[PDB]
Amino acid sequence: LQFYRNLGKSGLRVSCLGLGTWVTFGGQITDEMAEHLMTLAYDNGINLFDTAEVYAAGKAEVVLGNIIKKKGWRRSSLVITTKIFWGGKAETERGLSRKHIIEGLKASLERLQLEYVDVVFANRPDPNTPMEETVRAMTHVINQGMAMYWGTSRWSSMEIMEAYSVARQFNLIPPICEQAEYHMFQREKVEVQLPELFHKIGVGAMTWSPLACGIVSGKYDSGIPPYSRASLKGYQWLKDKILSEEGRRQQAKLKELQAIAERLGCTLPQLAIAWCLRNEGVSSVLLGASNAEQLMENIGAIQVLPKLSSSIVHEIDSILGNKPYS
Amino acid sequence: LQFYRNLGKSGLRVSCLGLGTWVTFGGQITDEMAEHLMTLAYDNGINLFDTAEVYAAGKAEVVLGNIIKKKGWRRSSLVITTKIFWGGKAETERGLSRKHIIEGLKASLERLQLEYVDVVFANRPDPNTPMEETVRAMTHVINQGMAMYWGTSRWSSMEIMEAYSVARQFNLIPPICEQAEYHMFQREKVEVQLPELFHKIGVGAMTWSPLACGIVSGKYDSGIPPYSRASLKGYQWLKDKILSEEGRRQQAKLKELQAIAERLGCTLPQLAIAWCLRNEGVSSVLLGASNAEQLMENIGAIQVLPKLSSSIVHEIDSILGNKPYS
Amino acid sequence: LQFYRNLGKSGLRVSCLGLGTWVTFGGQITDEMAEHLMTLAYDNGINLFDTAEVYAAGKAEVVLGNIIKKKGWRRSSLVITTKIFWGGKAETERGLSRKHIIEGLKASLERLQLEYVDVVFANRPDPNTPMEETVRAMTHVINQGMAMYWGTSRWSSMEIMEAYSVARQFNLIPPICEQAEYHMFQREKVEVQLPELFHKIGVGAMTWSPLACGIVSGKYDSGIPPYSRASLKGYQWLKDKILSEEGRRQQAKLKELQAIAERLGCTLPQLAIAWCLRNEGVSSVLLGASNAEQLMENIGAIQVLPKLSSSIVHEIDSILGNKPYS
Amino acid sequence: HESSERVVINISGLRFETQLKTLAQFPETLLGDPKKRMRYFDPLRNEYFFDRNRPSFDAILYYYQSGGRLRRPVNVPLDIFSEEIRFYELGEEAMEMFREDEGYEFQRQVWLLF
Ligand SMILES: NC(=O)c1ccc[n+]([C@@H]2O[C@H](COP(=O)([O-])OP(=O)(O)OC[C@H]3O[C@@H](n4cnc5c(N)ncnc54)[C@H](OP(=O)(O)O)[C@@H]3O)[C@@H](O)[C@H]2O)c1
Ligand SMILES: NC(=O)c1ccc[n+]([C@@H]2O[C@H](COP(=O)([O-])OP(=O)(O)OC[C@H]3O[C@@H](n4cnc5c(N)ncnc54)[C@H](OP(=O)(O)O)[C@@H]3O)[C@@H](O)[C@H]2O)c1
Ligand SMILES: NC(=O)c1ccc[n+]([C@@H]2O[C@H](COP(=O)([O-])OP(=O)(O)OC[C@H]3O[C@@H](n4cnc5c(N)ncnc54)[C@H](OP(=O)(O)O)[C@@H]3O)[C@@H](O)[C@H]2O)c1
Repeated sequence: LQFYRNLGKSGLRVSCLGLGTWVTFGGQITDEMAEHLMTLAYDNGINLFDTAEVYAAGKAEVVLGNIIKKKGWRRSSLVITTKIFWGGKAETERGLSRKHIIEGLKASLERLQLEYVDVVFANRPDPNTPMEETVRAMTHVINQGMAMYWGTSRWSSMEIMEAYSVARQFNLIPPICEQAEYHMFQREKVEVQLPELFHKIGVGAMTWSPLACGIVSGKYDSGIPPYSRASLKGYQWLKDKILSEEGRRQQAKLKELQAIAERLGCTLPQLAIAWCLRNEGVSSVLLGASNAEQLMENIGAIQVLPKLSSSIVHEIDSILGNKPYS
Repeated sequence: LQFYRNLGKSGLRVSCLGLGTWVTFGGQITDEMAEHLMTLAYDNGINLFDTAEVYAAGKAEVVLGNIIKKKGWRRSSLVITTKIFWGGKAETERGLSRKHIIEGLKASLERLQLEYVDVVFANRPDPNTPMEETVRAMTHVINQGMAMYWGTSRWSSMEIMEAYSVARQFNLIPPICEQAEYHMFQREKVEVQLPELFHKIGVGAMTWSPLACGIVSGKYDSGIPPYSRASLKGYQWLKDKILSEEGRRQQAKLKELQAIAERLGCTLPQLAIAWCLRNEGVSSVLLGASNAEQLMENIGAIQVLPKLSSSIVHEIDSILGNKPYS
Repeated sequence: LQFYRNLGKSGLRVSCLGLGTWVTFGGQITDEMAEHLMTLAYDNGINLFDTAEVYAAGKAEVVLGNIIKKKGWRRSSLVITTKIFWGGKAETERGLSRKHIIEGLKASLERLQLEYVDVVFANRPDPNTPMEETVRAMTHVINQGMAMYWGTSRWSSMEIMEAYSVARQFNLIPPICEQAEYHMFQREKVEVQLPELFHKIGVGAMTWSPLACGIVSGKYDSGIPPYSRASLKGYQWLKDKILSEEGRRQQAKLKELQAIAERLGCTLPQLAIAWCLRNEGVSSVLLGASNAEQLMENIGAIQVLPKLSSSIVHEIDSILGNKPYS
Repeated sequence: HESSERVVINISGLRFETQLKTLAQFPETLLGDPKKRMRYFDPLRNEYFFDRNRPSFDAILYYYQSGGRLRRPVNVPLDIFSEEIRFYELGEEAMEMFREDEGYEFQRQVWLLF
């Protein structure tokens, strides 16, 4: 119902849908296509756009940076996020040390051609860097004007809470967001771990991959279509899990979920995305698209969100049978 | 008696009268008139000048910025304030989040052509942004050299006290001022709520609209004069309250207050302004004027302030009958 | 076994070997030789490079700064350290005051042609400057972006712990490293004093002079070879200790240690360097070299480190007879 | 959940500090159940606040630290300390031990008079 919503218990207002740049920007799709995909999202009210320094070895932030500069959109009207962890072959170019957090974020801002990102994420937990060093570094870049907020990604709820403690301990800035994978076949974290942190310390969730890299779309019940993500170089790992034992088992359950999509007058990608936004602890879902027909179809998941009854939600939890034990 | 006075319990010395820019600058009056009005106020000892990013959609700060640059006045001799809340159509361009407080104040400084404002206000309370985020953002812009002090506007005394708590909690900078409406027909806040905060935490009051947008001047007992504020586009709301049931009731009470003005050898606008400065908790009153004859008349309220006896103050509280129950 | 290792309990990853610039850069060896020595170290995985404002009266940081600029190495791939204490003849140009820490580090960054060093050290304890002033100054340059971390050098464990206390006392940044002399003839500090701080507050040790300025290499059992360090101007102090009473006594013990080198299929410099890295509290050993044959020989000490058995370690502690009483 | 994570409990200004594994020992109590105690959490200070009696909480926290020892302090009234045990919801099996340690138709009608 309500389109925009706060990113956790903070003042940053993001749209419930966001456009990511993994795989697509600077790799799968042309720059002319990326501009068209972003202009559609921006003209439809989406303000949240996600990227990382590891996507396309920096070419994704470059493509994203040129679209923003070309279209001339107001920086105040955009919510740009970036993730820092993998920044080069060298030893000191990876992790969450104060050296790479500052160097990596500065390098991303150069490619993005932006003075600051709205949120800077830790793309994964770094067991080599002490929590105090990471929190001080994240607070430092915020106070230096390179970022407005900072969040975590792939951190356990025990680690997110620790960063909140170290922040309160040394009068620093706690994290406000957590990027966790969340779709119909990955539910243990957002539905069990995170909601306790959303009510306790107010950390919101910005979930990624709502269609399991396109698996939920049902385009794989026959095989691996050409030009799809599974057919791409570097994504043999995805093709393995699709044609594996569990892969065919998931495709069978999508056939039943398809009937729920037709009954609700929508597609299956729209049902899966609307299924993610059904939680109050989910501040936004990051979409992915390689063509304009996919994007504006996935934007239509907002229509399906009111049509989600607890009877339907219970109906889907029976087809999947993966309801996490609370 | 004493012209200049401290802004609350702080070291910033403001004149008891200040010139605002709502309605007039960049809208009702020409830029050549605005320059003349400001030069009169500055040449008469007024150092406090008020504006906001919402007035004339940014044109008020532009006009104000050009007068200061043209006349070549010493920045050290001016006290420039600005208010931040409404900054554009977009979702992330409104409120008191760290994103808009920094972006909105930076944009105001660009239009003002100034490196910093002396005070930055929160034009209204923002129920979407946590208090800790707003206080950190206000402290951040102060430590970054974009502002000297920060205050609140339209906040309840419970919210102002909370910002003071969160400031002391995280070793941040508390607010020093509160802009509240205060005239003969709006008295519940400055005369009851605020004086407790002025003695406890020393938050001063910088009251606005001392003549109820010109109603107290008595120019409406016949009708809506041409070229006045009530006849302006976008101010039908004011014309409604003037010709309403209470509107004629207020005009009747001004007839009695007029006799007090003649008895004191002054006008009615001067009596109403001097009536506001009668409190120690009121650090300054923000004036408004569309011509030079109004301004230098309103400046004459300083003469009426010594002539205010407690017998006269009690006499006015009987005509209004709105003495707030302490 | 494991090449790179954390600098103490911090996130900065340094190689176990580092190339220093004392004596050599800007003094003993030509700039063309210094470039060749550094390119060999960098091409072999060494990222840690050490210098000071006192080495060659600033010419060492200049030579080091030109190599980094010429080769075009990524700043994110380098770990540059500098030490601040001796900065000129004047009275205010020495010590650990806030004046010289800021002025001295700024001057080093100018010669280094770098925006920041990864670590800034206090080259020696300053009994004239209060600990609170030094810690605030070290925290200040870190927060100003002139340095990433700061450490101590030649400080006693009682002083290092005090800096950690004053840091926790005033919410500042504690030190992460300590540069202490450590070779087969100087062992009381790294083997007794420091390991308590490495487990308590996690301060790592970056040891310097692993060959006693070349004494351990065994090139002095006949006399003072030409072009060596002992034959250099300004190093009569070294020539005195070599030909002194204890000097010949140390050369006699090197003859026995030579047999251990041949038994392990390595040289004596390699055995002494690998002997230093045998402690977990030693984060890195700073090498020194005047020719390329010395450097790539000393780099081979990594091969000897696995071949160090506790039987061999006990065998060397018997030849030296200087095992520090724990 | 038994994880050495530290928990700060503030009793009317008196600061208490313990491990989460200590409170998770008794999940049926107030401080032991994450759902019951979250109503008292302060995200600005990372602590749980209670506006209640201060001398009583010494034994309440030690009831978790010792593993079941519930002994009223010598300076806390008996009626006050007993009302604190019911707030923190230590349990009837624990309340009974505290009382033991403290020293504590026609047929039915004719049966009453006699
Ligand atoms: N925090 C992290 O570590 C992390 C990790 C991953 C992603 N992310 C962020 O989250 C975003 C999520 O991306 P995602 O790839 O996971 O998105 P997704 O929704 O899981 O899948 C997107 C992909 O599925 C296919 N697809 C999308 N819409 C479709 C439709 N309507 N019909 C049929 N196929 C469709 C497209 O692939 P093809 O057309 O190529 O088949 C598209 O590239 C990323 O862009 C990134 O910003 C974050
Ligand atoms: N914090 C806030 O939210 C807030 C809100 C409002 C204002 N403010 C600040 O406070 C200032 C107060 O402005 P205000 O409009 O409330 O001032 P006001 O004193 O209430 O009324 C000023 C208006 O009354 C008329 N007027 C002024 N002097 C007169 C005189 N001597 N005789 C007859 N008519 C006279 C003029 O209007 P016409 O000539 O057009 O009739 C003038 O524009 C603003 O400039 C703004 O800076 C702040
Ligand atoms: N914190 C401090 O106060 C402090 C003090 C000193 C040094 N340091 C740092 O630590 C580094 C240590 O330098 P160091 O001079 O002590 O190094 P070292 O290992 O003690 O000796 C290096 C010197 O020994 C000779 N040498 C080196 N390798 C050799 C080999 N394989 N065979 C024969 N001779 C060899 C060379 O001198 P010749 O060829 O000239 O004989 C070379 O200059 C310095 O560069 C400096 O960065 C710090």
